[PDB]
Amino acid sequence: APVTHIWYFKGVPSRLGYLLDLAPKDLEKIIYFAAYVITSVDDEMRHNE
Amino acid sequence: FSTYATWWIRQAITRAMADQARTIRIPVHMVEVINKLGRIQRELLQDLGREPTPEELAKEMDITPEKVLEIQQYAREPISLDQTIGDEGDSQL
Amino acid sequence: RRQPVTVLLKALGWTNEQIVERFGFSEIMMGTLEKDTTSGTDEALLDIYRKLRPGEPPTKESAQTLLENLFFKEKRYDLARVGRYKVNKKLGLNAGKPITSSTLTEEDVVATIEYLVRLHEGQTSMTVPGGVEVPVEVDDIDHFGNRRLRTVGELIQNQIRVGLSRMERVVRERMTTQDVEAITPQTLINIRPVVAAIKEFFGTSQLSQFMDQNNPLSGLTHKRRLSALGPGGLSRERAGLEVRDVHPSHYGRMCPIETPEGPNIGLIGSLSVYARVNPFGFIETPYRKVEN
Amino acid sequence: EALRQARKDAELTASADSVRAYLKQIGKVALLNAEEEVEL
Amino acid sequence: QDRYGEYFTGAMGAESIKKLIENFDIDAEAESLREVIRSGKGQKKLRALKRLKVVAAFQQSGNSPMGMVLDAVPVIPPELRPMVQLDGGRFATSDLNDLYRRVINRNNRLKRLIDLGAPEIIVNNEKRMLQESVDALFDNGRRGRPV
Amino acid sequence: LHHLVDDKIHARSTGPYSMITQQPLGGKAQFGGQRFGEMECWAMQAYGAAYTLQELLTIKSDDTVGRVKVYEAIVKGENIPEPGIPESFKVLLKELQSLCLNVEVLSSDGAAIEMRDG
Amino acid sequence: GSTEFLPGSLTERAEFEAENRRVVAEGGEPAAGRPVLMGITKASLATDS
DNA sequence: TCCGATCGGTACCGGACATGTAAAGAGCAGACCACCGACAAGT
DNA sequence: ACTTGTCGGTGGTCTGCTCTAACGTCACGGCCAACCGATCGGA
Repeated sequence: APVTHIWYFKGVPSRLGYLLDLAPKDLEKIIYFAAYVITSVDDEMRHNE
Repeated sequence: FSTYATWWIRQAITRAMADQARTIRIPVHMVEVINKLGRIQRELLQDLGREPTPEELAKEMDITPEKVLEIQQYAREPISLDQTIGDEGDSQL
Repeated sequence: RRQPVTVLLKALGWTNEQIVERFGFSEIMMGTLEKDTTSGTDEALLDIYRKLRPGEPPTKESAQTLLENLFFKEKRYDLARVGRYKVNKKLGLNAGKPITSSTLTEEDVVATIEYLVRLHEGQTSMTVPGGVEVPVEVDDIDHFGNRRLRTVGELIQNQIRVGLSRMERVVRERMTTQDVEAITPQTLINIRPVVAAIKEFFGTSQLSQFMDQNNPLSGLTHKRRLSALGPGGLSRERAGLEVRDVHPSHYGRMCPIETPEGPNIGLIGSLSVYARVNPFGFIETPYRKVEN
Repeated sequence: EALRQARKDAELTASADSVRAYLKQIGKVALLNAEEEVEL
Repeated sequence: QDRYGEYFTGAMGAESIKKLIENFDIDAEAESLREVIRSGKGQKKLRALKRLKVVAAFQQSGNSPMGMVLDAVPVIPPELRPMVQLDGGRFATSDLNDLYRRVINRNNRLKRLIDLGAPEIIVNNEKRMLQESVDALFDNGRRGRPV
Repeated sequence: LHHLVDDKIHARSTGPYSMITQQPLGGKAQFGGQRFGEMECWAMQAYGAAYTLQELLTIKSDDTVGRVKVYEAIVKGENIPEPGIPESFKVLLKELQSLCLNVEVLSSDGAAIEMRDG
Repeated sequence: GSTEFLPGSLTERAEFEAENRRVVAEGGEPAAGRPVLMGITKASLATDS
């Protein structure tokens, strides 16, 4: 299973957080299996049905 | 379910701890012998009142008085090269 | 994190009327009580439980049991005989009674809060209800009345206590697995942890050192040495220019001359010639009483 | 009321320690008394 | 997931971060950050500055952000983590062997759990343990308690 | 006092070395060498003595081939050969690569120089 | 402006002036900078190696 | 604007070293080794 | 006639895999305790 590099997540400032515009708490919740994140959503299908 | 489950859970935990707990792996059939020797040593220590010599362990474990030395020498765990030697934090083994 | 002390007082079973009638001599306590924004007792107890143990679903009895375990039980809190004596002397509580209990009590907490508020106001005296009047003043942590001495016996006793705790854990583990009517004292007691702890202390602890044997004076001074370093003590790096000083309370108890001149200056010393040791671990010195 | 909101906030806490998170997850589900095991 | 199943996709763990990076567009994000910094002001401008710093750092070089998520863990040569036999028969270790052993044990257990078909709770716990083991290998103490 | 020269005097030309980084040991009880720390390096740099510093760092501590070549040259009477690459730098490069860092030495052309000489 | 320097960053005066000279000729609007006093630690950590 | 919290740093040489526990037990099978038969074909 | 390679067997030890049916169901052992300046994420 893929594993993130500790240097680029738990750093001050966090580089993954800056790249993805995510707060460090959100990253810690996601990558340590505490919260789900929507990777993508089909907006075209939702707007039709 | 709490009886069969208990049996299987205990077996799995014990077998895994026999395998994945030593830097130098020892087979389960010898980990059992080491544990038995330790238990017999504890019982002899309680009974005699002094530290039991290899002679007593040989009689109470129905093995040769030489295999006990090999068993005790297989139980050594390697030390770490990164442990501090002095009082401050500038020296290592 | 910080929480107003009124929440803690209400969680201890007190009400608004109790706080008003108890701390009615002050102003900061009233201001804190007006800004508590928490009424009743259950709400404050739930807030304390949420702050102390996040992530655990709270119930009614769990918070009370947690508070009792934290402060008012012998299992996980132990103000030792030294600590009990110091608290009694400082707050003027239980004057005369023998030192039997060794745990904190609500009376001690309320006395501490009252002492703090009266010290902040500026009063130089305070009498706890059902207590003896004591002066109100700040404490110097470097005073020799606030620094005690753990001798060899106390360190060995602590190691024996650790070993006995491990042995008790093993005994409790073995009690529920063996069959009743066949359990005997010798089939439950594993003596190995106790002797292991003693050996670990004598062979690993920083306070157990090789004897100096250059000359008789080396050994004599080695046995009379007071060290501030070790388990539960300071470190040679995390110690500023405050503890490495000759306090005026060292007269007749600690020598101001004999100390290492390297990086351990002031952290190691020697007993004076006439100095003794109290049963509580404090250092006593003799004086001749004069009259008229 | 306040108790339900406190419970909901407690269940949504981060709980950075892994052991605590696993204990919460296993405590989410209930047990089986005598008969549900046979059905399963 | 039950009701509106075929309308979105959600993930959990480092795979989610990998997919987000795959769908990430460096050029558009950098252009938006530049527009914000040349138009906006206040506390937004400082965050735009820092984000633009990182995004332009990734854009200038020929590398890709995908290197922040690992699919393989390199292993140092044995002579830099020696297993030597001290005189008297006692051995010695370099404290890296233990970390590598933990990583390998958790990876093998994860492989077995995935092959068996264990419930998602056990698999998620094993993946979290593998992540923690790799983090302890690279930097022991940054997150959580030291091993 | 218990500070006698008999317990203080120590000298070495060649002796035991370490394992990970092929540097001489330390201490009189192990026939070790004297540390040439960072302050001494600053003093040498201020003096302008480039060759003394280079030989001290390379052919007296880490250059595995250089040490034996220097000893042979001294014994046979030839000139001291040129220094090589210290082993500590290669150890550092391996430790950096083990952290998923792509450290590579580039020549003038722009290619990569392999460190697997031998 | 039309330089490759990221805004808010600290750049050498020589490089900044050279870039401005290269931009004003056969280019567009140059960048504007303001002198910065830096501590010893920050200046030593801001090196090019 | 104030606000807690994490994270970085703190001179040099000389010397000095190695851990303390285990709830077990059985039945079955493959592998390698130390001892041996035949047996015709090759020496 | 003696040797020699392929065939087949008995017995022994080291190593690994599988199984055992009353009922049993949500971890600890423990500090931290300097003290400075810088800085990002909150309020």
